[PDB]
Amino acid sequence: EIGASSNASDESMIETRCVLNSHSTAETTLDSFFSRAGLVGEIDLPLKGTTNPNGYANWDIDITGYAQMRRKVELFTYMRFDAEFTFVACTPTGEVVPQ
Amino acid sequence: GDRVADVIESSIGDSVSRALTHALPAPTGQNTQVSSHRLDTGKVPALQAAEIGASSNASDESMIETRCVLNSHSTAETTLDSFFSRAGLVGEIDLPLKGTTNPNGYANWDIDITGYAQMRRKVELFTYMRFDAEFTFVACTPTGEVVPQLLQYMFVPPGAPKPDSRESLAWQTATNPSVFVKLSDPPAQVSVPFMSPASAYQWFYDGYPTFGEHKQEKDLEYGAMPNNMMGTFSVRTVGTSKSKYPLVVRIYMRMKHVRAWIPRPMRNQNYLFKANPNYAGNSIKPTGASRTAITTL
Amino acid sequence: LLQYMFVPPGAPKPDSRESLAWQTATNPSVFVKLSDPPAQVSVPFMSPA
Amino acid sequence: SHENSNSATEGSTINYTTINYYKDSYAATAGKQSLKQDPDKFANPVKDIFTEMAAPLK
Amino acid sequence: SHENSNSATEGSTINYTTINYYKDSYAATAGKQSLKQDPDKFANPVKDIFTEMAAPLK
Amino acid sequence: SDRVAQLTIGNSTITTQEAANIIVGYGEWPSYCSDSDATAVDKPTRPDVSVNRFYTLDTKLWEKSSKGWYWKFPDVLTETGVFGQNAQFHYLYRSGFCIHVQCNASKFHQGALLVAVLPEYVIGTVAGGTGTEDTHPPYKQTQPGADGFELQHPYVLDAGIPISQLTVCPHQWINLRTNNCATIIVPYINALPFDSALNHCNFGLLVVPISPLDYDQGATPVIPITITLAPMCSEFAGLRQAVTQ
Amino acid sequence: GFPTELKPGTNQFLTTDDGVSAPILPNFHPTPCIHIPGEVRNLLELCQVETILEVNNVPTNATSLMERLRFPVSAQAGKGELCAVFRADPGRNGPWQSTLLGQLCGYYTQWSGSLEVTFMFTGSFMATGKMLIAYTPPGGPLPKDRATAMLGTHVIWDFGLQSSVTLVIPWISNTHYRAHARDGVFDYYTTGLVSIWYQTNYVVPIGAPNTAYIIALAAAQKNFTMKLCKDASDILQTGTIQ
Amino acid sequence: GFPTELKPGTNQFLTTDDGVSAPILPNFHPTPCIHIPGEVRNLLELCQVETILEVNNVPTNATSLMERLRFPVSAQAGKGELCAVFRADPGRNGPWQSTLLGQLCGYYTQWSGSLEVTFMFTGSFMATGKMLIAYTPPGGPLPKDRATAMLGTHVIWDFGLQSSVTLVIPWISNTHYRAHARDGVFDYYTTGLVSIWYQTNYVVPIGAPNTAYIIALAAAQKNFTMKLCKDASDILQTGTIQ
Amino acid sequence: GFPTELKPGTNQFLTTDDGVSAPILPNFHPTPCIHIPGEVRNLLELCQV
Amino acid sequence: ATAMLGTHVIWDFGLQSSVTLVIPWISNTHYRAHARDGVFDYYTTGLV
Ligand SMILES: Nc1ncnc2c1ncn2[C@@H]1O[C@H](COP(=O)(O)O)[C@@H](O)[C@H]1O
Ligand SMILES: CCCCCCCCCCCCC/C=C\[C@H](O)[C@H](N)CO
Ligand SMILES: CCCCCCCCCCCCC/C=C\[C@H](O)[C@H](N)CO
Ligand SMILES: [Cl-]
Ligand SMILES: [Cl-]
Ligand SMILES: [K+]
Ligand SMILES: [K+]
Ligand SMILES: [K+]
Ligand SMILES: [K+]
Ligand SMILES: [K+]
Ligand code: NA
Repeated sequence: EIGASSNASDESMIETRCVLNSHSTAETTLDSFFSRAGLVGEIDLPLKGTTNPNGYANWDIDITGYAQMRRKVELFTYMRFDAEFTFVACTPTGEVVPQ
Repeated sequence: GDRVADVIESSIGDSVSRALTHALPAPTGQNTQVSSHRLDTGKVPALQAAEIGASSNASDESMIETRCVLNSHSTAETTLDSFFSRAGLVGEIDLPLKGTTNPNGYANWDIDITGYAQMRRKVELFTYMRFDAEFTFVACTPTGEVVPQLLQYMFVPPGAPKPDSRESLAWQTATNPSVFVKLSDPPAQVSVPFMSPASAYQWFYDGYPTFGEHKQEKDLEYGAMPNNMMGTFSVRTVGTSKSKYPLVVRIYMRMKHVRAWIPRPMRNQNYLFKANPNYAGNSIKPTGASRTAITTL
Repeated sequence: LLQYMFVPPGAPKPDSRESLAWQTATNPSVFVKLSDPPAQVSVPFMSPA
Repeated sequence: SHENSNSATEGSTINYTTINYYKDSYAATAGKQSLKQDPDKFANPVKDIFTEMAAPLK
Repeated sequence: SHENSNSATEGSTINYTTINYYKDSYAATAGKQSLKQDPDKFANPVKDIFTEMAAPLK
Repeated sequence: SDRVAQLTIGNSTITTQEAANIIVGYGEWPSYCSDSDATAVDKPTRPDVSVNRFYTLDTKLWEKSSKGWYWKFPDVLTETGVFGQNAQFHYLYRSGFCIHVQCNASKFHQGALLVAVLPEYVIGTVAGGTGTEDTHPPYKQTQPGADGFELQHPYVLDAGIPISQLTVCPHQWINLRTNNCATIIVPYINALPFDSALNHCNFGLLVVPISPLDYDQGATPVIPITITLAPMCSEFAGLRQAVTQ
Repeated sequence: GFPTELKPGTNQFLTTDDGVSAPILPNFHPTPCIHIPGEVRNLLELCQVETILEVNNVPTNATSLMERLRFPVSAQAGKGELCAVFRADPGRNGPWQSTLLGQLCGYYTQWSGSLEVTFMFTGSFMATGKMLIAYTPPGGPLPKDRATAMLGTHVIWDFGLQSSVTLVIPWISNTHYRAHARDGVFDYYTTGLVSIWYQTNYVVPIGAPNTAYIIALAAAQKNFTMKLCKDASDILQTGTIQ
Repeated sequence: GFPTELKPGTNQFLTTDDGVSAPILPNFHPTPCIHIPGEVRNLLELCQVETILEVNNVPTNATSLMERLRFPVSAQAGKGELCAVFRADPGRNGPWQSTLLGQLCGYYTQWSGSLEVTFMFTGSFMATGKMLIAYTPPGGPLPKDRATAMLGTHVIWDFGLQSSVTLVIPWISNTHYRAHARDGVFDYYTTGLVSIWYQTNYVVPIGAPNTAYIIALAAAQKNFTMKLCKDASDILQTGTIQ
Repeated sequence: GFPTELKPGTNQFLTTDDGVSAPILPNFHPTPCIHIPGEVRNLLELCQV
Repeated sequence: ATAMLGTHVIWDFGLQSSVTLVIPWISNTHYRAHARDGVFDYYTTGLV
């Protein structure tokens, strides 16, 4: 009811041996968890199309369109960071053209 | 507190592994010392007792009259890293167009390097091995041609969602590591750490992964070591429409920073299945060449 | 795309474009495209003499 | 440099000499191993060692 | 080097170790963070702390 | 003075007057698990004398045509004495072993047995003979218990590897004109500090005649091979109800 | 120019590569960072915070979802009856998925450490009782009776002023780390089972409810760590998000 | 940017190149390495361990394969008869292929060093005998009689309490290293021949077997080294491994 | 990555270029060099004969 | 197999013609009275 988590430890609940734990906590830092590139936007530039048949496109920067990335950042209320953006372009078949 | 004598004087709990041998530096082959004739009783280097379990301790010097030879021949090429840090083929993945297997433009490969005999026979010389690795991915069409096609490779650890289509949401890859590369680029290459939950990978596990009755139907699980199961390697052509070209991805692995324990007899019968030592009972062959008589060459 | 492999005396010489020997788990091989610059490597003095 | 001790060989009784450009040590080259050997571990693991000159069983 | 203090983490109570080739620090790598933790902030934010041995409510 | 020996551990003593020294596997003696290698946090139980003692488990008859046998450790002991009970009540186990294989004959008999210890001795099958069927060995062949199991194809150790190279493992020979026993001490071998005594056999013991047994009509024809072994430095953890598998 | 030679890996885009990229706004300085309460530095900080464990993960209709958050106890027949059971595997499908620990766990391939479940009794002040909570390490099948359960790690809980009790699920593993357990060969990594039994009985006087509920809160101990960062098993979207 | 100029070799993938590659899991720390017995550091450690030499490499039917592991001796006519012969070339097809030394040897193009073969007599205690084991350096044809064999390096073995004897095949070569010998011009690298003769006779009293076997164990001396790492002559697979 | 810019000459193979190339056999040590009579160091030595 | 669970000696015939089996004092009481069939079997030493 107090609102705190239990303070009981292994040592006080059972007879324990000595264990020298050298398991690292490094991979659970915020940079470790978040500094992995994920998809946050897709932009189509078709030829004969309903959407962008004019050869250009405007995308309002909002990364909440993809669930994997979104769920991760929404674990926190406020976040401050720098970012590295990578743009992967190709035809719809995954082809590379001299464009 | 301890008061009865047997408790005070006991060795229960000694954590120090008493070792009878130790390593010496040996950068070159041993030299030969000058020796002469010995006409003696009592001294008998040539006579051994193999029953003991040790190899003969007799040397050149004691069996013939030798000269002095300063041997500077190096032992460097026989280190574990020298022997193993050479990239070899460990996997092939097909991505055909009109096909029976992967006609959907993606493929999932369970990471297991026991599908190719050259590499397999080498690592199976030891029971446990711990190492880091460099993986290289060589992609092309079946004719060895290079085409302007973009691919995505993703490492899917156990528990992460395996993609089920070229358009799976899993390709968002927000946490798993993925490599995006063109066939026109040089082969992709990355470094991989030692990932087992155990201190080493083990090519042999004499046991079962779970408790229970080990009835005939769950006998395919004998020898299965989850500690060696690192996950899946997934590849896809990056598009919403089928690729215009059939592809092949060959995976090469180069081990580095290697440690190995418990050497064992080397495989002498053809391999038949991945991670399982079955051999063809009807075709058991000798380890090597044979001859007609023991008194003839 | 081509594969060049050095086969020392005693190693199995490939007998086809699909020979198992191309697994090259120990021999040194070079994988290179014709479109790339010429492949180039250093070789040591290898004679038993 | 100032990297992580990620290598599969961290804590090895033989020291290596490698090259690296990343923060993770397992990304490093194989380098040069140290040339120590212990044949006896496999070739002569007897409790009471016997000499070359003696009769092994007495 | 002699760059600008542009990083999103300038003024952080934990120091990072990064690589950069540009005059703007935010261009730098993620580097290595410092390994400090404060579980109590979330797991035990009580005004009057109680021991492990005691009865929490007395 | 190397031919004579006494092995005393627990309430058991073994003597031999035709020994050939003692092999200590991989050059190291069994030891308890250190606080740095350990990972499980409960205080272990180390029963000592009640479990680290010699148990004589089986006798096989060496015949002029025998192919050889194998036993799996700790499987051979999981149902015997206080050791067995501990192995059943605890999830975790670890220990070394002193193995003493006995076989005597006469100064007129002859033959030689290879006695070796092979870690992670995974058994293979003949794959339907043709090698097209991916069969697997049954539980009774992988964990044969105290009775052990006879090798079908000794030349390849029923696993596609050459018995000619088995000497790369800790071993001794029982060559009748020379000795009547083999003694091998084995430390705990595994890639984990502790493991299940039930699900995993750390090594196998192989006793294989390489030079066939022989003698003239009239000499005692029954030549037994008896297996005696003692756990060393046994430790158990992860206590719950007893389980046999 | 200076002689260079390109190596494999050239031109590839590895999503986890920690490189340097050209900055788009030269000489740009960000808004200063004021003080904001609640900064977190490591996910492990969150894993030590207890969240509600849905031991009662059976009701599925929208109107009864809240019932998953608590399970009951009531007067019995004094035969040491079973109250509830659940697997202790934190990253396996089941009760733990309701916890933040379980969810965070989903972003890591391997974990290691002790766990703890604190049970809070929410019956009336006049209700008394003693329960036996047991943890059965790997290999032990679901205990058939209290006598069998009692042979493993356990706590005998007495209801009183202190509403709660903590059961520690100590790290007892053969390996230093466990991968996520699931049916099949990966059951090799199972943590074991937790079972709750009536030690005596739930007793109440005239005038007090015959049934009460227990709420379970779970978290990790300070020796808990995770490794091999991966994507979670769930992707919370069906079609494109608009 | 900094002026560079690409050189030949650019973009190639050399399988033996010892380079640096981007790490896929940043800040990942591996499971600690506990102590495991039997660590090996150099293949040469293994080459010094004796394994069984199949001098009797003639039987080929599955049921007789075990007979290759030993060869016999029995009472003769006292004419210094020949017991067995074999080439001493360790990396050549023949008896040595049964040994671990021979197999390891297959991964190297060149070798250098002395070898040793230890013969263990497994007859009965009452059997006695003297054998002459000879090593004939290059150029000497297979000895026709014991008198010719006797002119080379040899050991005269007396059966007794010490069951075994060691024949050292000293390194006697024109070159510092030998490549693997085989029929043809590479016979230039042949090591020579080993032949075993009856020096006196196998003698036994009434009541003991007239035939007994000898087991041969072979390994390398401490001056042995190998160089020029290569793939083995055998590839143990026929079709794809499934 | 570190900012570079390719210059003319890039990718060319000049037969007399004295460069560095990847070694094919790591940790390989050659057969020692014994003493051999008649070593020559400069062609000019021969021009005087 | 059952006998083997108690105190024992494994004897090997050879030059030393004899072997000694020690029957160690393992009793609940400091002294035993003479054992015989009946309640005095309480003082029995055991079996060889
Ligand atoms: N097993 C071996 N292999 C190669 N060289 C060795 C070996 N043992 C000893 N040496 C060399 O011989 C010297 C030691 O000779 P010793 O003191 O008689 O053991 C050292 O300087 C080593 O370089
Ligand atoms: C030359 C092209 C450079 C591309 C420039 C990309 C700038 C992106 C800035 C990162 C902004 C972080 C995301 C911010 C807000 C969220 O997406 C949503 N608005 C939340 O409502
Ligand atoms: C971006 C793609 C990266 C590719 C990731 C590759 C990870 C491979 C880890 C190396 C694992 C070593 C082999 C382990 C076990 C054996 O193959 C078999 N399971 C033995 O049963
Ligand atoms: Cl789990
Ligand atoms: Cl050869
Ligand atoms: K610590
Ligand atoms: K030397
Ligand atoms: K960049
Ligand atoms: K690279
Ligand atoms: K070059
Ligand atoms: Na000797």
